[PDB]
Amino acid sequence: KKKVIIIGAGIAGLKAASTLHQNGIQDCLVLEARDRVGGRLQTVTGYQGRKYDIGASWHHDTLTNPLFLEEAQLSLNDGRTRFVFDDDNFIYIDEERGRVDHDKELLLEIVDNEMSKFAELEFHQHLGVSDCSFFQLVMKYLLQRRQFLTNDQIRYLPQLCRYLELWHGLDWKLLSAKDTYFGHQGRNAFALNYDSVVQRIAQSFPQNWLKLSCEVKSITREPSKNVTVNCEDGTVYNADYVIITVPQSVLNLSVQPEKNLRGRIEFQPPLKPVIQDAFDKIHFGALGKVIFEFEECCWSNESSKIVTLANSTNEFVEIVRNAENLDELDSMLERETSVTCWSQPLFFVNLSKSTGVASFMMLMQAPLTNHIESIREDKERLFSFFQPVLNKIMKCLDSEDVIDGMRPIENIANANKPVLRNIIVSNWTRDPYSRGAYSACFPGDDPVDMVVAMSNGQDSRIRFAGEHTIMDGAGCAYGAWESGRREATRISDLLKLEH
Amino acid sequence: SPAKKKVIIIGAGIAGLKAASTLHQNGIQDCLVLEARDRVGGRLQTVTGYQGRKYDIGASWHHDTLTNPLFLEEAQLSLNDGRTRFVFDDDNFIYIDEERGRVDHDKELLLEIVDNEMSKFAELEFHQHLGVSDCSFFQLVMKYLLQRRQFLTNDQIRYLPQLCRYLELWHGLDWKLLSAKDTYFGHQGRNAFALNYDSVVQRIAQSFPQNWLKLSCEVKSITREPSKNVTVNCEDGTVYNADYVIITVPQSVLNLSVQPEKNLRGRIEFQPPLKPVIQDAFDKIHFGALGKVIFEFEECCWSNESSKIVTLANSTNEFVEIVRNAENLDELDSMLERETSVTCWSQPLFFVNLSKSTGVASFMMLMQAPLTNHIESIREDKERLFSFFQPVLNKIMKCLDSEDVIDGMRANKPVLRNIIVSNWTRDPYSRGAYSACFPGDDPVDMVVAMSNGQDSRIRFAGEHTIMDGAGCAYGAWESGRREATRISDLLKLE
Ligand SMILES: Cc1cc2nc3c(=O)[nH]c(=O)nc-3n(C[C@H](O)[C@H](O)[C@H](O)COP(=O)(O)OP(=O)(O)OC[C@H]3O[C@@H](n4cnc5c(N)ncnc54)[C@H](O)[C@@H]3O)c2cc1C
Ligand SMILES: Cc1cc2nc3c(=O)[nH]c(=O)nc-3n(C[C@H](O)[C@H](O)[C@H](O)COP(=O)(O)OP(=O)(O)OC[C@H]3O[C@@H](n4cnc5c(N)ncnc54)[C@H](O)[C@@H]3O)c2cc1C
Repeated sequence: KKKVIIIGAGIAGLKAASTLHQNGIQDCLVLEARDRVGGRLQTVTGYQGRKYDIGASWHHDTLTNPLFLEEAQLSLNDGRTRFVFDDDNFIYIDEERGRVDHDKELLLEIVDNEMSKFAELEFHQHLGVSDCSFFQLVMKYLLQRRQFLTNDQIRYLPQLCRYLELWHGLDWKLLSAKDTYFGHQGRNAFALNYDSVVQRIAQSFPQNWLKLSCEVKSITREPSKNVTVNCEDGTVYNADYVIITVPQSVLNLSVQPEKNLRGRIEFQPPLKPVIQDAFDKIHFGALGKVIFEFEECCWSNESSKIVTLANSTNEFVEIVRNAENLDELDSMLERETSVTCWSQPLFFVNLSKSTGVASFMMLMQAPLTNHIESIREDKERLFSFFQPVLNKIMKCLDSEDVIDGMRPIENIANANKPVLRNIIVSNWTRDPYSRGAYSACFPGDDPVDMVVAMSNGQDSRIRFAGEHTIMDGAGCAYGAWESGRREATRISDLLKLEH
Repeated sequence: SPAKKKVIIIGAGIAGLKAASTLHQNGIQDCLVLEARDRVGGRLQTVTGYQGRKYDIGASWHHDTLTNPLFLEEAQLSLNDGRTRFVFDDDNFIYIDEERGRVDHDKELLLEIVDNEMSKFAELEFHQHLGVSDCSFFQLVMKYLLQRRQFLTNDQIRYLPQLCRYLELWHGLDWKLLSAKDTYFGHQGRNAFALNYDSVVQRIAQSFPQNWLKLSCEVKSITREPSKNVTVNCEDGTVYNADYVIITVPQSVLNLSVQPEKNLRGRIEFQPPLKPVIQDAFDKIHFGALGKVIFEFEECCWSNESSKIVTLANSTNEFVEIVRNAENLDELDSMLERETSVTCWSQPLFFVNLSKSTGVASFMMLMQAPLTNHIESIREDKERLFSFFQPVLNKIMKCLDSEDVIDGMRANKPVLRNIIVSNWTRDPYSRGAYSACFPGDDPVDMVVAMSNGQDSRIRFAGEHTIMDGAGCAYGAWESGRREATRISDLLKLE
């Protein structure tokens, strides 16, 4: 009945669909478990109708990002604003000291930069002589260059350098040192509606292809030459080619016990060892977001990029200055509970400077993400948890402590203080169809394995797409976008030529 | 007749000095170090100015401190003796335009950010891609502005190209004379300003026999007697015989050997003449002209926010318009040809505010070719030099919170006392600053031909003879250790 069956309506699947149609292919489906398309691309609506991407937000690597370039071309022709370049000079804030960025005496940006070259040198042409954690790597550096670092640099640099946790959605003790640093192919463009991208692509093929709320439970590959696919409601579709775009975290269920897990797909035959071993190669991080909606901007718009540093100690400096080796240090750190807003770095996007909106989009990482998404409906607790970083920010930005206005209550002498009107939090680590943000690396991981395993397919019939099945743009919206065109063309020409 | 020697080293720069040090280290004797100037150090020279203030008029920094074998050694000493030999002086750059004043870390221009994107663009352009032609740095920037114009503001298109040019002060070349392929190179970590590089020179010089050193002897020729012997002739008539010789004269001096006329100061006559691999290599690598000008002030009466300051060369909104309307690089080159004298604003200038990094109320300024040649040529006319750098000097004071500079070369106003100027381009045993690439140059040819010697006995060392640390003091050093080690080993097999 069906030529190709695309599982998942994220951008990978939506692209694969747009293409198949672009190549005259007919009778193809798109089975999406959620009741909406977009997958990890979702724009929501808050106070006074403001819109925010709770999922993906940027076009990364604008110098090579092909999806972005398509968008740029569209904007050249119709003048419609689709994105904005929000790269800015980062403001770094420490609870006690305050702003530690562009410091005439701390010069953290320079050492961080060195820190970066050091890491490159440690793994350059070595085959990864034992991979450690970003945390360990940072320690090695501090030890090896202390003779050339002041006290304040040994104390703060490691905290500032953790902003990289918000790029992987992983804390520095869980993240791989070998993958921490990666290529940044040019500036980033804040998408002004990734939902426009999702919207455009979904409307580039027969709407009657989309089947929302279709949980796919099992995929069968009868050597006969067809592929049996059964959604959850008991329906069944027969197809020649199948493009599975579910997320790595989800797919990683097909290789475990308990087939009653939400989303899990039963494969018949079972995924060859290559694929199943790929999963031991690690994956899935947990980048999260909290949107803070204020009545109006009443703070300085010096920068659109603000990062709060996790608390540090002079007791740390002393331990670096006295350790005699990695072992004595790796141990002398036996020094030392209660997670607070100052227990990890937090990345704040000041939307006022960049998009004229009085809100802040904050990014968070594991293990914090899952705990905060857990209390997403408890506005009061969320406000109490972040109130201190928020006020520290407002202070540093020539403003005042935040007033809680989420409950409809109007006052007048508060037109000079920032009034918080609402909080929106993501829910990716708890949504069964995502179970996390995107692929990431634990010390010892190796992405190539999975990319190859995935791009080589289960066979000539069962293929794969998604931010986890490609090398360029891995984990990014465009990476997923291209992986969708890939499998799509590999099946397309393989049909036009047929007959 | 000619005194016998095991090894003869030509040149007492850091290369020859280290090569000799290594030799005396591996127990070799009857060696000689022939140097044309009345001093050792070569391109490393510390001079004296107002009040006894000292400055390096040649090399100043230890580059790539994460892997600099020379630096590491220096830092090891300071770990014991506890004395200060250097100071990490990297800092956030302050960029100054004539009209607009400071343009660094500006929330609207974000120049440093687009600058970062441009180098990435350059990396994506040549890295991994074979066959791509070379072109000039200037051409590379124009191409970038062309391809990314839809994503840049008018002021970025205007100021970025001028901000990118600080790289001219890393090569000693104007962006039109500089090879795009060689413009960007890795920096293995922070830089360390040596507080007197002469202390490095001295320490190495004193690590071997004094009698080994012969200053003021200008070597004029080297000959290979096809039978384990090399003849060297100082101009003072003396003649020496050696088993080995390590030639360390600058690439620019050595270049004089492949041309007819033996009466040029520094030129060495080779018999047999240098092999064609060596000769032909001079066509694929050239020489840069980085220069220095020291501005000594009475006292420091200016802001010490940073020790790094770069004055941008003038730009015009007309340029932005041309970039906006150009159809391609072809039309842009055409429109750009929109045609008077050279001023302190005709090219970027790089100033080191020594006040902040050393406490000394002076400015160390770097310049590039062609400006360096014109400035060093009139380096004796102190009045003309002040009139030249006055507008720019003032502007700095303004941006740094102070008044115009006062000429005091004979309360809250900065008073200029002395102006020192480098002389590397006019010096016969220098003839320029250091190895550099014009578009098309393949530096590997020279490095290969050099480290493989003229033959088993005629060897070469110097900053232009090695890959890692090429053009650097520590590379010259390593090349010195290289040649000496090889020889020791050979002289060890008796
Ligand atoms: C907080 C956060 C921020 C991010 N920010 C950025 C950014 O700034 N820039 C960037 O480039 N990328 C960003 N990303 C990553 C980007 O969102 C993803 O790479 C991309 O959306 C993945 O697309 P996909 O099509 O592969 O998968 P989705 O993850 O799009 O998966 C496709 C669909 O599969 C469906 N599905 C799953 N299981 C089943 C099943 N059993 N049956 C049927 N359907 C099923 C899902 O419900 C989903 O809709 C971010 C991600 C997160 C979580
Ligand atoms: C203005 C300027 C700034 C610089 N700044 C830096 C910096 O910040 N950091 C850095 O790492 N590098 C810097 N350099 C480069 C550094 O100075 C050189 O890499 C290094 O000093 C070259 O050493 P060398 O031993 O090869 O040659 P020298 O240049 O050491 O040459 C060797 C010797 O040969 C002698 N000689 C020449 N001809 C004859 C002859 N016929 N007979 C006898 N002797 C002869 C010369 O007098 C000279 O002393 C700078 C150079 C210049 C010009």
